[PDB]
Amino acid sequence: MIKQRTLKNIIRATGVGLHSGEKVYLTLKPAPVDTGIVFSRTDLDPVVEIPARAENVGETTMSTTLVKGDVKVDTVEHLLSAMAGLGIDNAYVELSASEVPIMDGSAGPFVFLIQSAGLQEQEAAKKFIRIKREVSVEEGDKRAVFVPFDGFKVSFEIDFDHPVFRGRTQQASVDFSSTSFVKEVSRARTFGFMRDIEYLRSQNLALGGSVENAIVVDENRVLNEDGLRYEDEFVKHKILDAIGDLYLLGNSLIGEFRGFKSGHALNNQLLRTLIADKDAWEVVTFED
Ligand SMILES: N[C@H](CC(=O)O)C(=O)Nc1cccc(OC(F)(F)F)c1
Ligand SMILES: [Zn+2]
Repeated sequence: MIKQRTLKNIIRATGVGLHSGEKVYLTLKPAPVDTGIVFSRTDLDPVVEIPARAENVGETTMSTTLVKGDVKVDTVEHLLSAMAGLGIDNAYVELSASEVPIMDGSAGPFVFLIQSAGLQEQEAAKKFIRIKREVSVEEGDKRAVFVPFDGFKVSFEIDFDHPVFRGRTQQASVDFSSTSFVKEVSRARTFGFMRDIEYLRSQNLALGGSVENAIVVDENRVLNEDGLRYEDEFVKHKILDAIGDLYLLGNSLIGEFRGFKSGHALNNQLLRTLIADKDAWEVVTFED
């Protein structure tokens, strides 16, 4: 049988909060079969646990935030995406503050950490969620769809009205049977804009954003293009966010995702919509 995975080892990393702008302490730990990815706030007494589930998703304004009463964790999408990309079913994620360290603003640091800690196979079948029929959500001009597909494919399109895109719709599509998540999706950074950042810093927000975690754009052009790692990088980060959002299902996905100018709100809306639709999906394990 294809088996569940966790971490061979504990691993500790340090970085800065995307809004606080100050050091935050992160530990990845092995976890038992059928745990899922569980976040815990070790800076509080008692320690508070937030399972990474569709139901526990909060505000979704700029990042995917999980919530439990007054306890929250901001910016979970990049690390969940790394978890989803390397097939990590079970892990504990300890945090000394309210957010995941931003690191370089992509999944690459998390992918690296998970790999260094080692992948540990567990004596239980990997549970996959197969899309049986089409599910879609819409909010104005924004749309997100699930489609039956035998494999894992993700597509994203966005007409972003900024000169750096030369009037062109931005589109990217990744079938993960024939393309590598780590090599071609995991290192993607988003586009920061001096107008958005300029305001946010001056409104006491995103004190962590810089050229270290985003591609800074000035309402005309990318400011130093030395930052780029990919062609069509901005849609690719949309694909990266989408895989982190989709993993709040708690299981790997057999099927197809299509994003039309979507993000955190609509991705979670699509997830809750699918879960509600019992004839839309099923759970399956495989032989190897
Ligand atoms: N997942 C979101 C992307 C989204 O919701 O489109 C994201 O990565 N945001 C993000 C990442 C790094 C820095 C940042 O602040 C900045 F503003 F300073 F750049 C924002
Ligand atoms: Zn992101």
